[PDB]
Amino acid sequence: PHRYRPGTVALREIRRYQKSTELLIRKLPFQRLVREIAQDFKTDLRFQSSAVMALQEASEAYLVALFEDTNLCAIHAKRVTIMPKDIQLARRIRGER
Amino acid sequence: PHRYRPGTVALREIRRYQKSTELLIRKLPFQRLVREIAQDFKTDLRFQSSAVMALQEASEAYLVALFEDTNLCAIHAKRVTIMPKDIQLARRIRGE
Amino acid sequence: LRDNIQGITKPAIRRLARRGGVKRISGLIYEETRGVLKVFLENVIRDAVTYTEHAKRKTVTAMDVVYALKRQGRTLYGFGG
Amino acid sequence: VLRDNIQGITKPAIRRLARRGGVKRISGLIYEETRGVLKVFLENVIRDAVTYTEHAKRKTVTAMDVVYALKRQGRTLYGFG
Amino acid sequence: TRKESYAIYVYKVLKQVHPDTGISSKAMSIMNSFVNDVFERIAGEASRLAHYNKRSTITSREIQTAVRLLLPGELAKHAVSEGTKAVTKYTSAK
Amino acid sequence: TRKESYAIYVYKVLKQVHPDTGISSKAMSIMNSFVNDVFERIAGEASRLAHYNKRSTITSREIQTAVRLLLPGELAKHAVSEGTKAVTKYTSAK
Amino acid sequence: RAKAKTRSSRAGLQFPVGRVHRLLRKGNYAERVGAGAPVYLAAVLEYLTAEILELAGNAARDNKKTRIIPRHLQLAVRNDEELNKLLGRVTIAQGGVLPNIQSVLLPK
Amino acid sequence: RAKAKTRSSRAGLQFPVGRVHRLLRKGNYAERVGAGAPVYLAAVLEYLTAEILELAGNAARDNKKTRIIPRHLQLAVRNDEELNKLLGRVTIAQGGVLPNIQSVLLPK
Amino acid sequence: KALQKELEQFAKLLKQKRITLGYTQADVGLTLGVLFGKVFSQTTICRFEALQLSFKNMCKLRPLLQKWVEEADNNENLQEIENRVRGNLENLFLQCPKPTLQQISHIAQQLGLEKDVVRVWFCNRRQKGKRS
DNA sequence: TGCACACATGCTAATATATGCACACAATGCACACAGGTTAATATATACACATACACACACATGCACACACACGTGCACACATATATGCACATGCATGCACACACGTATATGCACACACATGCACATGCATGCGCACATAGTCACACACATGCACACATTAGCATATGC
DNA sequence: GCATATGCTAATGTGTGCATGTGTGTGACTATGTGCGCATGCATGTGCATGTGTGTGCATATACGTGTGTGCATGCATGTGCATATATGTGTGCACGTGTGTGTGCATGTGTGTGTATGTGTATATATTAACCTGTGTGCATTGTGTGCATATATTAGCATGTGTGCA
Repeated sequence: PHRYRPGTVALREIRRYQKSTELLIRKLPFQRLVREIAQDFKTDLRFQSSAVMALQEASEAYLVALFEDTNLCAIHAKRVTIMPKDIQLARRIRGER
Repeated sequence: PHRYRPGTVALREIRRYQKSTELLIRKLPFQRLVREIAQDFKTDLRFQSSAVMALQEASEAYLVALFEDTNLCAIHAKRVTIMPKDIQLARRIRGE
Repeated sequence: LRDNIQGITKPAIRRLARRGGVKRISGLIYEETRGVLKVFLENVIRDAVTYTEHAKRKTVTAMDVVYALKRQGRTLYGFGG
Repeated sequence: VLRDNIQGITKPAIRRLARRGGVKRISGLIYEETRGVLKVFLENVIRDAVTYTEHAKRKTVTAMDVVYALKRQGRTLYGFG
Repeated sequence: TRKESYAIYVYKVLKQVHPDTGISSKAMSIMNSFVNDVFERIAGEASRLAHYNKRSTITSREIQTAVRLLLPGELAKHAVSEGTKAVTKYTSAK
Repeated sequence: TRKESYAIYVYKVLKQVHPDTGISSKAMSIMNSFVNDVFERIAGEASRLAHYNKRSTITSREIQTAVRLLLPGELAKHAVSEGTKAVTKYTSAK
Repeated sequence: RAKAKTRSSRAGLQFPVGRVHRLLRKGNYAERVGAGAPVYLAAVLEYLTAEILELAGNAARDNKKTRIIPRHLQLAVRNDEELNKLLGRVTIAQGGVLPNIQSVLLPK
Repeated sequence: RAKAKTRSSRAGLQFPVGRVHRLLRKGNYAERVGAGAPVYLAAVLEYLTAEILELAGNAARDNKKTRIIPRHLQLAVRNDEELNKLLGRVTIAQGGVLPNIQSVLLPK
Repeated sequence: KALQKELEQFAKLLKQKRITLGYTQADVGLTLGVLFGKVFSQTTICRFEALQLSFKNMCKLRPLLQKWVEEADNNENLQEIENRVRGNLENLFLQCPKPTLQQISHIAQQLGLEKDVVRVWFCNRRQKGKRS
């Protein structure tokens, strides 16, 4: 059976997901996450449908930008796989700590 | 003759300069640099003495904070020596 | 609504990393990413809810999120502000 | 004023700044890179400070002009007014 | 009620630079967001400029200085020309 | 002329927390910058809050919400308690 | 009265001078607003809008599209060095990112 | 009439309530300023001043110093988790840095 | 050319130094082994002093002996301190001149000889039978 | 364990910086009087949450193996520490232009109030560019096969040690 | 009996050929792209209408030009001595290469939870209307605040001691 070598289809996904603009997190689980977090601030909180979409758009943009910075840290360390210390370094330099 | 190992005097200088607060760049050379840069925007500019002092305080604070970020990048690469690519990565992540 | 952070699945985190240009991902990234997103959401939602209280409303609007994001230096376009 | 005053930021001065930043070992190419970074930082601050000075129809750059320029760049400085 | 936006003015500008190109509603919202954002930045900087100089009125001079402070190199130079040209043309016709 | 600063008020606050501790002129300037910076941050946030809600008045409610948005968690809680206590005492006395 | 001429037409602008003047007055920026301040500000806003729309229209034309979508605005802003600086801390909804793969990650 | 007493004494504050009201009115923040707003703002400013000054006075005492200097203000802010967050983008002149050496750089 | 006579003169002087130093040829081989690691047998030293070895071998052992005579003069105390198998293998020939390794292992186990020894002996058997 | 180097410590004079004081004055408070922003109560339309249903694409788990990361070792030249000559920054004064700030008269310009049109937003179709899906060309993967370059091994030549023959 | 000379043959070595391994240059396989055909819903153009920008005087105050005096920034000249630059030696950290285990990617099969549509009841955000309380505005009395000076404290600069760490 045909098998692509490791990293070959990973590069295909990079090209695919950098061409498109759709949200990459499933909408319903993210909506449940937003409501769960807002419970610690209020009870009986309702959300506009566009409010959750705005939160998801900002959340995915923030995470994608973080992964771009995380990737540079991994490459700086002469690696190709991102690790939690790469994320920790990027947030520390960014001041998100 | 007595000779300290490489990095022993460097560690003492780190403790010495992290304890004090004085400006680490000479004042007169920094003032000349400020005036030369400012001449590209206006001719025959004057500076208050505290205006140059404010510039030097911010410039040294900016550079010290950049070196702190640069040092983390060097350590991340399992090094102890900062390199230009360490500065470039820190400024890239900061958004500069 | 209990333990919804696991709704951010491994394939979802991998897709976000692919858009970020990441080629290889360690197995410990997924739990680290969930904690990062959890912290980010708390900061925005806390400010967005604070805007909701001041308006004496019980519904979080898109403008409340937009104002909360703007306050944190994360201006978002396309939702009325 | 003069010309080529970036060399006035000497290697020992750059070393002292690195020591305050906790840097133990410094490569020889750091000093040229540091001078370029400082010049870029000073060009941005001084350009805005002169813009504040020009608007006030003054010929003297004041501490407040530098403070406003630094605040404009997200680098607010205390201790000069 | 009526919700004012810049959509009809953005559409007029779009027909000037691209007469055959349309714009989506989501893209129009982003353009409306961009205009409000830039307006608030310039007006905020101009407001501070009047306060720093102990002035109580915002004039085209304050707007010009705010534009130079907020816009990058070539954008500021061209924006200042458009603002100056419009002001010159405006006062020529009262 | 007369230059206005918070130096005399910062000094009175210092004499309560630390009756036998002085302050240098450079440190007093920093404290003056800190008070002005926090004032501008809170007043700016309160001003935006009134505009968002179609209001023309800055009230203590706008100030209280601005404090919660700008100050970190436990700092905001004590600041809100201090502000509420002062407004209650101010109203009870006048 | 004479025929009512809009200030935008007098200044040769498409953006509303009168609305910008009112927004400045009620925006709590200063107690007075000059006559030329809204004209200058409206012209600057019109110029910046034209810069983005022209670049976004070119991006839409490249992708064989007749309608500008958020993706084209994102491509226009991020591929322009000066626009990218102005909007460096701004997220565009449904804009995506720029295609960029580090050369070290490419196969050799 | 009656003997005039300041609103700061009415609110039990040391920061100038009357001056904060004038700074709010002339600061171009809103058309009107409520009576309670300057009182609330002055109390918050006084509390934040007291928090920093009491921490800075502790740092001065730790250094056998009777006068607070910019170093003591910097030490108080950076050693306090919340105050460091509030002044994260703030540079204190002549404040220095916190003594901090990475353990990897320490001798083996 | 004259390398022949130069070797001969060196060898005569070498014999004189060996006789003067009170070292036997076996002792010379032992000294060469403990000072270089390549211990040589006394037959090689005999064929050297009598000039029997080949020219290439002559030149090859010139330097070691030069070094030994130039070094040992300083201090001496520390420096001092079967036919039936043949017949069976011949019987194994005359029927299969070049056996396989599979048979070689059996032959080695049968006569108790090492595999390498039997292989080299087989090769030299072939060699001397192909001489004629 | 002992030596040499660096930072610290109780110690005394010296000074410049902070502290306290007295005075004018400008801003705060006090007292009205007005008015409009805000509140509150009501009604109304909105759109959010809740449930229900379906189909299906994605998520989850597994098995497999590839290659990446991490440890290890090597060597080298780069950078640290040091010494020495020296350039020059720091401090200190002295003089002078000169720009900045105050003060003031005052016209220009902006807010104010009001009538009134018209430009803008909501609502209404409407048609058209985008999305959806089928087939087909097409760039790319890689895997597979072939060709080339390179070690043991062995074809024959050299080499060197054994058993026994001589000899001192 | 030990130490030399012989005959003789294991053993290697020169030289080499095959055989094996690695690298490079393409059939099958897969996936992205490109038209082609078609329905959808979403953008666009067309009218009501109403709220807002405009035209118009009108009064008012901010800003501006003029002049003023003073701080102050610039330039110069002098002096010590601290820091800088240069060169020398060398330790050690960086980078390179090697190898190995295992973690991660790829692919497969399965089911389940997401996405879409549907509908409904309910909470609620919104808008209208009346009124009233709060903030502004104005003027006057005046007390607190900042300026300018005395005053004396803490801070800073030396000099012997007192550890305290590094380093061989």
